[PDB]
Amino acid sequence: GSEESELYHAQIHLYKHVYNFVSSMALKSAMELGIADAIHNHGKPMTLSELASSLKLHPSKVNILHRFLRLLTHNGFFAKTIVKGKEGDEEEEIAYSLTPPSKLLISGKPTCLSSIVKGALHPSSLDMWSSSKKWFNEDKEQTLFECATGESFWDFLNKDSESSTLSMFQDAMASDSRMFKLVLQENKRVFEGLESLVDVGGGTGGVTKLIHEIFPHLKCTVFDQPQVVGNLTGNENLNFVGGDMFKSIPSADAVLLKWVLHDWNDEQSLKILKNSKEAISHKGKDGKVIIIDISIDETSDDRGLTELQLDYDLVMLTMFLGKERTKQEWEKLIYDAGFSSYKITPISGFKSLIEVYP
Amino acid sequence: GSEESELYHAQIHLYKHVYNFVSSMALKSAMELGIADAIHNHGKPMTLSELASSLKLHPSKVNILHRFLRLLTHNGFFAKTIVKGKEGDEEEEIAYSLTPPSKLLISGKPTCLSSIVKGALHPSSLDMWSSSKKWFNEDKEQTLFECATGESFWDFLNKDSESSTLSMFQDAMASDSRMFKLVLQENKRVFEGLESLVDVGGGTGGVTKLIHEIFPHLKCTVFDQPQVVGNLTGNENLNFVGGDMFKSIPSADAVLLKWVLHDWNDEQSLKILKNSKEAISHKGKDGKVIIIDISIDETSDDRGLTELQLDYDLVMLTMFLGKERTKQEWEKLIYDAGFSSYKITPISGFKSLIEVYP
Ligand SMILES: Nc1ncnc2c1ncn2[C@@H]1O[C@H](CSCC[C@H](N)C(=O)O)[C@@H](O)[C@H]1O
Ligand SMILES: Nc1ncnc2c1ncn2[C@@H]1O[C@H](CSCC[C@H](N)C(=O)O)[C@@H](O)[C@H]1O
Ligand SMILES: O=C1c2ccc(O)cc2O[C@H](O)[C@H]1c1ccc(O)cc1
Ligand SMILES: O=C1c2ccc(O)cc2O[C@H](O)[C@H]1c1ccc(O)cc1
Repeated sequence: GSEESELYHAQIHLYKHVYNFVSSMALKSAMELGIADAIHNHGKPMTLSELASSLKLHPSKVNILHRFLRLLTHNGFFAKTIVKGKEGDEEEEIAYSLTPPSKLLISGKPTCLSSIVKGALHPSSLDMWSSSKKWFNEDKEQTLFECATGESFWDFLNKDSESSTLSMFQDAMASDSRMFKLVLQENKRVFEGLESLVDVGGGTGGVTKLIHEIFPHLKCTVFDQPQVVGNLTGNENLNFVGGDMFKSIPSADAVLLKWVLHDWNDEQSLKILKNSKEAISHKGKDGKVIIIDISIDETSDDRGLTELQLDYDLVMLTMFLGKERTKQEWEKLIYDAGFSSYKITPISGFKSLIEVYP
Repeated sequence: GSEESELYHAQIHLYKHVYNFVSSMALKSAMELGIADAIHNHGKPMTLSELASSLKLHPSKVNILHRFLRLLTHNGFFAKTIVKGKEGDEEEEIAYSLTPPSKLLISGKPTCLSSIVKGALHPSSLDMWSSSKKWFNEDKEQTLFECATGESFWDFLNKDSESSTLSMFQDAMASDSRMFKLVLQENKRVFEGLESLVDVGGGTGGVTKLIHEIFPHLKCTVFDQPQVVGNLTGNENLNFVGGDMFKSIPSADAVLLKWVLHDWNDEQSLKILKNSKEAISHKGKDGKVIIIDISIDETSDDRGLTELQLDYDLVMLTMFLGKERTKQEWEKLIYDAGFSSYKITPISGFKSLIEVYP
């Protein structure tokens, strides 16, 4: 009946999702335009003309800059303000100021995420979607990227004709790992009362080095495969140890599992977690395991956060056929391991730091 | 100080925008997968397996279907439910049901928008974004599509090697104009008390035909250029008249300006509006002008709607260098024309029907 009526808010819901990609493209444009850097360097609200002047735009592109700015401002990446104006011409003009979100676009700052936005929205990241239909209906098990190009993402980046793309990718990854320092500074409480720590899968020690920049007195042990640690000797508080995390992990007050469980199924992840609990048993109820990975909480009140996490989960699937765990999956893993409780702390926009206790 | 601290919710805001495109790709996948049609045809909640069965997916793609479904469900395009299960195997399974938004994906229904979602998210609509940086920094005034391909969007669609793309585009346009019928049925109040109506730029009469399907007694006059109307004769309530809307418009109780002012600057739009007021003067304070176009209300409480409108405005700019007016621009136009008041009614998700009064 009147149900057939009301072209509902169903139509508006449908359309908002159809055109959501635009918000991503507008943001991408803001970083490639270097708007944040221009405003930051001006050290004061910038006018449309001043900004157009700083970007050395052709007069015909000014109105395009304006359109992108209006949308970005509405989306909270810039704040509009009012300024007077020099000379006897003109009258009253609007100026633009950065906001916390856009300040993350200021290059040369430990907080700059420009490289990640550039790569996550590079043609090599997005063009494959045109092969989505063919991807669902084929008999071949492969990533969406492989279905669209015929080669894995990694092989693509390592082609001579993709030299710059690979460097773009490694810039983003290096920038991402760098953000871990911010995580440490922002959650000192987590490592504060520790005397020792073992960085599992710590490789050559890059992560423990950041850890030391914040906690120079913490005794850290970089645990990894015999071939990775090999020679590497340390200092008073730096230690390198080789072994197999599936058999055992060096004892310490805390065990760090940074982006480790991510690459393992439940069976393998449980064994690591169990060896982790055993590596801290000596410390009793004072020991702890620190997991740094993504946790998708569907029952979360922040629908937007969960959506972003799920979005990112869909990228992992299409690009690598990878996966991220939900809060539940984590809980099942944590308790199956024998731990008593746990606490999740949101970090880096949508990642999670999990404190697990015996 | 501690301001430097807090990697704020700035990071989460930044990332939510980076990955917004995923929601658009997931929706696109839902339509190409024909999920809505499969559920609709089943006439009852469908299980993951049943749905995988209906789509004839290779067993390895089932888990991919599941991942897309989880995200789409979170985004409100499907609703999760619980069903029992036949035979002695199994236990308890989740089923999926459509929601108002996904029902707009059921093909063969006057409400189907599948074709629009397909085109708006086709490679020909999205791939050009890789040329955005070059587009801002060049000296040539052209659309982003022209900058990326070297040819206008229209010329592209009319190439022999793009035969199917053009038909895809015309399917969406035909589907869009068809939705106008829903607008009429949903806003009878607007045309109810009218005796006569003049459809300006009505072409060969396609719009007046839909109008008659709902108001068979309304005397309609299809006004357009002499060459367009030409021969065309009508009936008792159908009338064809040729002329120049910039010089004058046939008198009637109401003047319909459906997607007309959109293609004209303020100077030309004002003249049309003035001729429109004169075409209804005879009816006095009872006459009205009906404008069907987009109106972007920045001060609107529905931030999401404005964003969508701005998003769509950015597509018009990149694809055609076109533009949409804001509520203010409309008000300035309406009053400069001499009208007393106006009312805006939201239609088709993000469009607007404007009632203007003398
Ligand atoms: N059996 C095993 N025991 C210990 N480390 C192992 C292992 N098998 C693989 N690895 C290690 O797994 C590591 C994954 S890299 C994980 C990321 C890292 N913690 C960071 O912060 O960047 C590699 O360094 C690899 O050498
Ligand atoms: N001076 C003029 N007077 C009347 N119509 C004109 C005109 N110049 C152009 N047009 C008409 O402008 C129309 C734009 S098409 C507008 C869309 C139409 N009302 C719909 O509902 O689809 C064309 O049909 C064209 O013939
Ligand atoms: O940061 C990311 C990213 C950065 C640059 C690039 O060119 C592609 C990308 O893909 C994703 O968008 C994302 C990513 C995250 C983790 C990972 O291991 C791989 C990619
Ligand atoms: O519906 C639209 C659309 C449909 C199919 C297609 O292949 C491209 C498109 O571009 C936009 O996404 C949108 C549009 C709207 C009005 C218009 O005049 C042109 C395009």
